[PDB]
Amino acid sequence: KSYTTPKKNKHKRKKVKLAVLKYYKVDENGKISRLRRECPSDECGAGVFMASHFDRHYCGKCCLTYCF
RNA sequence: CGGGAAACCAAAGUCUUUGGGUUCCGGGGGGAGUAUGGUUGCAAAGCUGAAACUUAAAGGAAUUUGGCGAAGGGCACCACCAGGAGUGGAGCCUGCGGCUUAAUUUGACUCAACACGGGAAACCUCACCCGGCCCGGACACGGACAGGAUUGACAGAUUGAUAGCUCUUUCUCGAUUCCGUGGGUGGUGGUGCAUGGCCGUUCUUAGUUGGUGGAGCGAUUUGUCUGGUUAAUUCCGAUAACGA
RNA sequence: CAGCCACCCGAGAUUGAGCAAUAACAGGUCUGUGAUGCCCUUAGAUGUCCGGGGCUGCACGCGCGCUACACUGACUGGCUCAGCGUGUGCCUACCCUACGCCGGCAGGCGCGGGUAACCCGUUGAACCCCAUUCGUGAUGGGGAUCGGGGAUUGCAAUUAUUCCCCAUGAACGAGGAAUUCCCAGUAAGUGCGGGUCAUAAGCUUGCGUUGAUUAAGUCCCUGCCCUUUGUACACACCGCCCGU
Ligand SMILES: [Zn+2]
Repeated sequence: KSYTTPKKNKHKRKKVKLAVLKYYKVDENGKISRLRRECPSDECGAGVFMASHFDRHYCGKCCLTYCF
């Protein structure tokens, strides 16, 4: 029920639509162009990408941060 | 002998196998030996004496535990005598009550609670408190679908932590899930005055019970006792009791 | 008669302990359990989990225990005698120690033994015995309180976990009313094992050494059991029942 102390809500992940639009760029030619840097770790595959931050990228379940 | 409901009775006997003669007197218990009327008396008060109403009991005899401010016995170093060590007085450890505390968690209060719960706890113990995350809400019904129902986290504000528990920021797991209702699980939450089991105490004292038979209409009683002995209802013995 | 006492012979002419009848307590345990009825909670938890704290906090009152008040003694050396036991784990990592060095000390590294009458271990235990110092003085009694330093256990010792070394040296002069336990290897003075245990016993249960004074009785006190008697009680005296 409603207690005296406030409670922060859980991390409700907002649904993002048409994410498959935002992975590759499509031109008149059939050659694709990836928009994200690829993770070279052997735990994940070659189809996964990295996170899109504003300073540096971030891998998936590998949780490895690579600088420049 | 006989009789009675039995205590008991040579009369309370000679009584359904009722009948010797003759006076007074009682028909559940209260109201009530009261009111009125008469009568007797100096007075107090004696004699005769109802009804209305109310109740399903009031009473008599007698056996077993019960309870005595009744009597008589027996046993016990958790009772005493004669003694030994002592405790209670001093300091320390432990437990309980009280005060105090955000909390100082709780049960047990004469034997039969207080170094007890196998309780000598720094953290787990923990059942108590200040605080924050994980779900360990199974399974069904109805909303959302592989285009995503969510878990897993990094320069920086942040408790407490590099628990991403949040907020800047999105690849990662793919139908294993999120949401409302039934329902389910977990609970050192409450009730031992609902219990089961276990244990303690009366009691570790020496006390219980049938079979046959005797007595009484019967409940019931003797056996299980006046006495002697023993740690002992342990034996002996007097004895309608023998055998267990 | 049941049996009792003393004596001779003979190891013992009463060694100790386990279970312990019918019936009953509103005795204790829902905090031993996945034994459990009902009730409460269940996502923002009364479950679970983590960090830290508190069960230990003190004007005070009570019960089990330990050390003492000393010369029947304290201190310092030497002599010499035991028995129950225990000892390397499913989860699991905490086993018992001989032997040679370092250090006054607790403790530190290697060489080993034992899955056990094999190794610790002939468990060289304490009390006791012998010889000096001390001399009735709150004193070499008593060791509370406390300061500094050094080690082990563990992630963490502060509200000293514990141990060791040096200082500190209070109360206490055999204790009021009251009260506990005990008849022979008994009480008592002493030590050693087991449980608790990561470090650990002023507690409990066992083992062993030295080892007595008094009693072979009673119902006075404290309780229990039984017989006789009385009952207007049978919810049983916490009973029944009279009157304004
Ligand atoms: Zn990767």
